[PDB]
Amino acid sequence: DIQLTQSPSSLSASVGDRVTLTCRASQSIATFLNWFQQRPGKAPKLLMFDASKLQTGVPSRFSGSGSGTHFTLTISTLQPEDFATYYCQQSYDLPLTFGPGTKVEIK
Amino acid sequence: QVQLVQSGAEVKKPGASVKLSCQASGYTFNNYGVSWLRQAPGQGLEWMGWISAYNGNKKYAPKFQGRLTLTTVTSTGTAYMELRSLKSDDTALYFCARDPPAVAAAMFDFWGQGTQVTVSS
Amino acid sequence: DVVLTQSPLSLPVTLGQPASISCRSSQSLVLSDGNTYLSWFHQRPGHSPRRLIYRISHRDSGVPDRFSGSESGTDFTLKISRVEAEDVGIYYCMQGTHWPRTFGQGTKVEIK
Amino acid sequence: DVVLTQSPLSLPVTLGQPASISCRSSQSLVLSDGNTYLSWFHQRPGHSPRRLIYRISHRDSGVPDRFSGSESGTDFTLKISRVEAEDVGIYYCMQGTHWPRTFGQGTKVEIK
Amino acid sequence: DVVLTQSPLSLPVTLGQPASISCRSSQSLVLSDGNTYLSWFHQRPGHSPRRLIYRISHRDSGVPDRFSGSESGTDFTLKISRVEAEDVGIYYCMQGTHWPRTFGQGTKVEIK
Amino acid sequence: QNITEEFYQSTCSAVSKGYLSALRTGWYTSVITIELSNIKEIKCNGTDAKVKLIKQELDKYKNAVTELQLLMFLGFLLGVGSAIASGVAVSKVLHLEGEVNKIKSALLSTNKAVVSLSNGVSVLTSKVLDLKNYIDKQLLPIVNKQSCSIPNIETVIEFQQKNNRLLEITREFSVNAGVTTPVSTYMLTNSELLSLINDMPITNDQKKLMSNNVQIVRQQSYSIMSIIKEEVLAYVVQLPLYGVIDTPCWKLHTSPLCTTNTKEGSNICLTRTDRGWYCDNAGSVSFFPQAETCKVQSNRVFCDTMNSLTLPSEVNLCNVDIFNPKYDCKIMTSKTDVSSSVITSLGAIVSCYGKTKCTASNKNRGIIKTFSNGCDYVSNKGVDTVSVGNTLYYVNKQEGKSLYVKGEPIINFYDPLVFPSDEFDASISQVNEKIN
Amino acid sequence: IMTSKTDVSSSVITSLGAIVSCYGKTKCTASNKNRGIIKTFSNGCDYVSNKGVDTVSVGNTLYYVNKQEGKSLYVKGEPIINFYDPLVFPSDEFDASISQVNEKIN
Amino acid sequence: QNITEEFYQSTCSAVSKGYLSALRTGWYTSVITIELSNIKEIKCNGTDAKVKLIKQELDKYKNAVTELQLLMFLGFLLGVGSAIASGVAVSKVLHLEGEVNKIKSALLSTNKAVVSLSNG
Amino acid sequence: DTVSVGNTLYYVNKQEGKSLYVKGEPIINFYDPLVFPSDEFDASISQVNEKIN
Amino acid sequence: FSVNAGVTTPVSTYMLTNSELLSLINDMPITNDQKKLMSNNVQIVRQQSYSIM
Amino acid sequence: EVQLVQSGAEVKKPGESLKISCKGSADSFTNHWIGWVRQTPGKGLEWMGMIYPGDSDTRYSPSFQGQVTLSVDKSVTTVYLQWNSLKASDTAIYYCARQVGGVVVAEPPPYYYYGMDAWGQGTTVTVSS
Repeated sequence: DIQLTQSPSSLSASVGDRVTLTCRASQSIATFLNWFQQRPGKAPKLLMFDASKLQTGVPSRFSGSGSGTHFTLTISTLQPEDFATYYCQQSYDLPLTFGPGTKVEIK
Repeated sequence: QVQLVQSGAEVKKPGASVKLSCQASGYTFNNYGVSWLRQAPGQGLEWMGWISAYNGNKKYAPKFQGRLTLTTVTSTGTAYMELRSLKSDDTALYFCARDPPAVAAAMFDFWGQGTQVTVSS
Repeated sequence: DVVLTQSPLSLPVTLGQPASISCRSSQSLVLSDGNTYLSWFHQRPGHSPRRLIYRISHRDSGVPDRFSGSESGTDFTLKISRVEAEDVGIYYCMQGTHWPRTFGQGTKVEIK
Repeated sequence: DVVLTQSPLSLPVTLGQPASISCRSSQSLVLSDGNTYLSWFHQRPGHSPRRLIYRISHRDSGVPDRFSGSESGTDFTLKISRVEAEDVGIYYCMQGTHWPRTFGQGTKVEIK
Repeated sequence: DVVLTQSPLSLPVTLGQPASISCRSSQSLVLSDGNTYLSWFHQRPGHSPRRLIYRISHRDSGVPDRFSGSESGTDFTLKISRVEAEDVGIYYCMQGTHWPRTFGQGTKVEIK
Repeated sequence: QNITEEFYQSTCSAVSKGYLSALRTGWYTSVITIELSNIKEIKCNGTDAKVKLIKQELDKYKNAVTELQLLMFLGFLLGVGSAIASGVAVSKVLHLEGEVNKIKSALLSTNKAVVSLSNGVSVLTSKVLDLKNYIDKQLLPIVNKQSCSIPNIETVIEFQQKNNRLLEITREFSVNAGVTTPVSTYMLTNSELLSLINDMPITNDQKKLMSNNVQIVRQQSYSIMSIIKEEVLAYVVQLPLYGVIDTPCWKLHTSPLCTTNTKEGSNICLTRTDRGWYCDNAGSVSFFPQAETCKVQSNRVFCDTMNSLTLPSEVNLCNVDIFNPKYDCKIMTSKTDVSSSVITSLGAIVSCYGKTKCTASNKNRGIIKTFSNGCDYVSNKGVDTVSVGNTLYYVNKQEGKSLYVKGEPIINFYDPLVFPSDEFDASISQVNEKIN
Repeated sequence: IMTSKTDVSSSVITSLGAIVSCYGKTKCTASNKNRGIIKTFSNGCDYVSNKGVDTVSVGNTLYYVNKQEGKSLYVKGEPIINFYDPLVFPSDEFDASISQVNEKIN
Repeated sequence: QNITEEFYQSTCSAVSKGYLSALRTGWYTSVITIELSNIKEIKCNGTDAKVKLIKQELDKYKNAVTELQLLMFLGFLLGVGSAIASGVAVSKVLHLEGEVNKIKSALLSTNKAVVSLSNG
Repeated sequence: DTVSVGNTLYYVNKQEGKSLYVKGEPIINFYDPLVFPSDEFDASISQVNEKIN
Repeated sequence: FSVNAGVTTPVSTYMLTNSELLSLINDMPITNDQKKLMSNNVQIVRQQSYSIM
Repeated sequence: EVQLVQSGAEVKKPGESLKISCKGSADSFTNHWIGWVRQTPGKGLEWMGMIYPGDSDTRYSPSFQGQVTLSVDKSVTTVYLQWNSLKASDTAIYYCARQVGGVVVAEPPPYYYYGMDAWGQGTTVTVSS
């Protein structure tokens, strides 16, 4: 139903860099957006809910901001284990849909 | 579709009076009131006063007490504002806007294009 | 009177990117019922200002998708999804609960 | 409907020792007042079953000292003080608050 | 009956210095409203005793500045700012909430 | 306050003058709004204490929503009107399609807005409690984020405080058939009543009178239940509009004037029936015979013209000329000689007949006066208590001046052989025609 | 019935209208808020509907007409008061009856 | 309790006898006192939950104080008396100057005291 | 336990005590229906008798 | 006091609890028989009493 | 902390039916919904459906409505996914995930789902000849 597009479609960064990753929803979802992380062969792990608030156990280096139809996730100190695929997830209406995915690669 | 039209510009010497008009159209004016605002070149907006066309209740800002008096005309849906003690701080653009009929939060939904009044010697 | 502080006062922005304008109150704007009243107004040069947001996270009639703003406690925000060439002007924040109804200073927004 | 699970389903017991039969509900059996309703029924072969416990830790009329059972929250118990040769049969637990009034599967009890 | 214990029972004091007399109850003296009632009485030899403090930290009429006492919970105090040569006698503490109205044992106060 | 009283012996009556009037001539209907949120399911299953409490509060809220959904002497001349006619009219108009949408859209940006309904009525609507606000963005996020396990009890306590008003309102609506009077503090607090009085499009004198006696104004007002649908509970408060302020008003008290003939069965007794309040409005003064309809509060008489009668100004002369040809005073007559007293504002009228013992006494000297036979009057300054037979009354100690205007009681002007003692509402001329 | 001679003008608000008895010099009107006074009640007992009018005013006392949805029939008739002679009318009854009042007249 | 009833057919009436009477012949006026404290300002500004609650309770107390400050067949033969005549008389006497001082000074050391007012 | 007149239902008070059915002739038979005044709210035996007279 | 114009009757439990009503009845300078009657029917006594602000 | 175990690898021929299971724990599993999602190689994750273990209520995606059914058993804390007719394009990795929130909603949208924090280890399902 709702189309969520993540930008950029692919990303390159160095270790320890501050990276900002945005995604835009085709309709206002009112800060009800989640951020999941997934590695090859591994189940997704919820990092952030409410698009800014940290889940217990997720490192405090992750931050989030945004509202309406624009959201962003900010990482301060990148780690090689941080480099994975990130999905933002709408929770405003059915069916819950994911974005195209972003592959963070060390270059 | 709400419309607020203001009168033409005017030039005055210090010590005179200013009477500005704001004609409304496109809605039932009697269910709302008007607040009058000022915009002088180089500064922001200042709430001068609010007067409701429903009950006649009015409230003026403390800085403007002793000079302001607002008068609603419901026969034609127009606001009028009189200010006295003109000084160099009167060269400004004056703005009309709608507001609730009672003491509550301000809506300020639609604004008129303003009437410019300039003072000099 | 409750004085509202805006941040920043000059907003140079590049086309297509988001923009942020914050408004910060001196005392609580919570009325008797519980509604917190901060409104946002957009004024283009040569014309009258137009209301943009009437209550927190409440878009106004005809206001396009690009505009939204929501914050609680003490701060309030104005978030532009994508700034266009039509968004030049000045933006003001406003409280309606306390007399006198104080405006902000106003931030100017032009395209870089 | 709330389904009640009994444990175990086969009860081989030695004469004179205690016995335990547990009943586990799928949803809360607490009525409006606060009473939690689980009853226990003993059926001897060839005859009709007879009520044994009507409310938790409430022994019934004529039920001897050997029988008792009390538990709160989610589980309920049936404790036989000393099993005798007359205690052969099958035992069922029952809830009375939710419609339909669901029984358990029933555990058989014989002497070893 | 609530028994009140005084401390100490003998009070030798030097002229000009402060003095302390404590009264300790066996049960709570809090009435229905909330007022805790302990009074202090000064008796000079050969004459009748005179009330000194009627409620906790409440000085009585004509009682000079030298007298005061305030404490909460379970203990109550009598503090003499400066003992003079006129303060010889015996002091008693009293509760008024419980029947019978029990007095203390009384502490004697002389100048050294 | 220079309050005054006059006692006339001619009718053994007493008029108290010097009051300030407040005459309810109109009704002001305001649409009070409580924005709710219809929770569809409370699917929590935890048996924790805090979970138990929060599910209890959510269950009371849901039951409150379900309950509010389920809800959807001269007195015989008073016309039976509908005190809740205006409120029920506005409620029926709100029951049309598209009215709730207008009420909601008008109050999206403000707290008070005048809405033009399909009937043609422009009503002031004001949101006094946004339960929808606290529930959607302040309560449900926490309860749902923590999966029904509240972390701190303060939120449950503040939920109690916020939902207490809705629960109390549901309670009165359930035990009162959707119509409650006077308006409780839960429906309209005193600050809100003052604010609503100030925002009425009326003169300033009515504003100040109602602002000084908000309590009597609340006692004289009604509350009518209206629609609850689409996350909004609107109810209409019907407030009194005293279109006339600061008029002269006087109260008339009457006592049984009976003769003291020696024979038991041969006496006659008379009593003016028009007791009560008279408040001056325009051409003819308002009359209230039912004292329950008038409220005296610090010399201010607040009364309701719907339970009143409209009469010419000459009713005031009913106190001055009893045989006047321009007004016919109303009385009742009987022959049962029971001694009794009426406690006026500045004294007490005592009608002592037969062998009943009557005395006036103050506590610091005992009996100071012994009432002889007849209708007499005792002041309020020197005496604290009065006693007739073995029944005890106390004299009102109001500060003011009382004038003992002497006169011959009129009972001696009738012949006991001709007195008709079967009248409940009579008149001087028709009684005279009966005598004739 | 009951009978009396005290002429006080008053109204009763029915379910689908309002009956207004206007006598003497008391001013009686029926008005809706969006047109002012629409009808002036003359002398006698009259009836006003509930659809077209919102408020009624007799003398200086104000009543509001019930706005219940439904149909009202103004079944015409001659008021029966003209069938009694005022010289013979007994005005001292609280609970009377037609035949016994007729026997009183007789 | 040996309660008795008699039915008479002559008037189709019934008398029930055998009761114990309690006939209100007097009024006893007692001055009940609630000692308050007029808080002049609640200047708390914290938005914490407990601060929110305590400011709410202090605000209700202050509004309560402000509200209490704002407040300042044979039946036709019964004489209309003032059931609150004694209470309103004592209240008017208390409204004089110096009466509140006596009420306060008499109850400084005890819970119950007889105060002699200016009325006597 | 219960009494029923027409189609309206009353319940008898179940108070414990003794009741005496003191017999008598109802007094209504002592008045002539041609002379009975039926317009009284508070009357008296002697004045009703004087009305009859 | 707000919804009742400063005069409430009967006296609610908030103005005078039952223990306080019993205590006030006992401390009246009257005979003992009146004390026992009112102490047995404190509830009816409260129903028959007034409270003035 | 809380863990969820799933069924093993599954291989089948087009046309037949197949059932997979996902088992969790006792304490928290009662108050969290259980949703199912599908992920195909080279594409994004596609949400299949959701069920509550307490009431066995069902909510399906538009693209998977009528194609596959869900079931639950609180007695053994099991959730099952059962196919009516397999197809070749269904070869993918399937995940069971518990989602907190959504326990109390009013006039949705919006919903109050906030997290899918614990996921099964993934079941690889292949439909091959």
